[PDB]
Amino acid sequence: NDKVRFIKDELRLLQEPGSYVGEVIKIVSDKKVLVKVQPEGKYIVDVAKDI
Amino acid sequence: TGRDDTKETVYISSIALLKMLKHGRAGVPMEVMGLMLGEFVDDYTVNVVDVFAMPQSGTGVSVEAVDDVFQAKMMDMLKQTGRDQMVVGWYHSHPGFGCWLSSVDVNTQKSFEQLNSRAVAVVVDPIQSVKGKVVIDAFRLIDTGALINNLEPRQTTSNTGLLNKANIQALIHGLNRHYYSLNIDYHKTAKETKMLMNLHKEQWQSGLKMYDYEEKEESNLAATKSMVKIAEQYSKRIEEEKELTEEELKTRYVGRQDPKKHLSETADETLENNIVSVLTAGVNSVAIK
Amino acid sequence: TFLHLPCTIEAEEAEEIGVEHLLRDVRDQAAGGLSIRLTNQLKSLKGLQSK
Amino acid sequence: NNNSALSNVNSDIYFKLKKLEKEYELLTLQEDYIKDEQRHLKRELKRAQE
Repeated sequence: NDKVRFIKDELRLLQEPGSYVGEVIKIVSDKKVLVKVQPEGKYIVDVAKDI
Repeated sequence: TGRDDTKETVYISSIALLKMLKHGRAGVPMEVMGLMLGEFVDDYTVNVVDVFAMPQSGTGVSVEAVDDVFQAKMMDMLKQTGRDQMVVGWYHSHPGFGCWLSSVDVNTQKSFEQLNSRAVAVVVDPIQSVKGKVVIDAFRLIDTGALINNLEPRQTTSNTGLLNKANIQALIHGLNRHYYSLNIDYHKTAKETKMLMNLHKEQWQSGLKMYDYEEKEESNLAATKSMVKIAEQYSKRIEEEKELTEEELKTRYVGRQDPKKHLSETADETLENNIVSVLTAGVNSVAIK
Repeated sequence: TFLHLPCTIEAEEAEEIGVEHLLRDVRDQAAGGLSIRLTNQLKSLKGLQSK
Repeated sequence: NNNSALSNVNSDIYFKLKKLEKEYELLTLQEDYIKDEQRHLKRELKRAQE
């Protein structure tokens, strides 16, 4: 049972959309941060609920 | 208000499904323009017997992509065979985007909404359908004035109350201001069930056939040899494994692509084959002679 | 006269996707594990006799 | 010390323990059920890999 749920779990997250990676250039006081994505422009984007 | 405005459970038959996928996968890149023909009952149940691809166009999706000659032509000939049904909405392909209605798709939607206010717009993306429900979803206009005054949820009774959406983006932006989303279900009979599973009288035929023994003997040797080689890996593993930390065991002596595990599966596989090979052989020897 | 030919199903790509999806049964025959083929062997024998 | 009570045992066999012997057949029924469950999840392994 655990083995079937995990394979479905691997599959699940592949169906979910991709992910990226940038580096924070500066901090905004609107509860946001300014990120620069490595092949892409700057974005000011909301932050995760855990930080 | 004057309607219940509760989002319909969409039961698209298995006959209809097959049609809908076929027409959108064909037309890629391109948006394919069709209509849904069924019968609306209740205040929450639509049953879609069949769908029609109206002829493909180079204007994309618009109200200036409805063709009433072509619409009528379909209708008139259903009557004549007695298979008559009425529109309950319309469908279309996105050739490489997620499921949402644009503003321009909302106005196509609007033409049918005059006809009946339980008009569904179904978006198919067939480059991402490797499963039959995935990346297909049905949407329905809500009244604009229900939005202003915040009566927008009221689809949460007469339904399962579960609602699986897909994506951030355009979806949540149109959900808010235009439409209410609800899952497409798929419905089928037991006559259809037998039709798919069954594979003629050549299905039983495969199960008494024997094969060239060059390939059988070859199959055996390959598996046999394979288990010597990863079984030296297994020797290393169970020579050690006297040291604490489970993770540390998996780096050092292996436990990531674990040798005991890989051997056991391959050993079982060829063992099951050869139980079959002798059974199917001994069956034929007695049976046919 | 009418002469019989092979009446095969092989399916289209398009068709395959709706067919598996609707399916939630373990199939008449699929020929997967050993369990399916042990059933199958005995089914074949009844098959040969009927023709 | 010496002696006990032999009626204390004889009483429990017909009363309480007869009910519990029957209860042990309902856990035996559980065994047959999870014999199929264990095979069913082997079939479901095949389908998740495919």
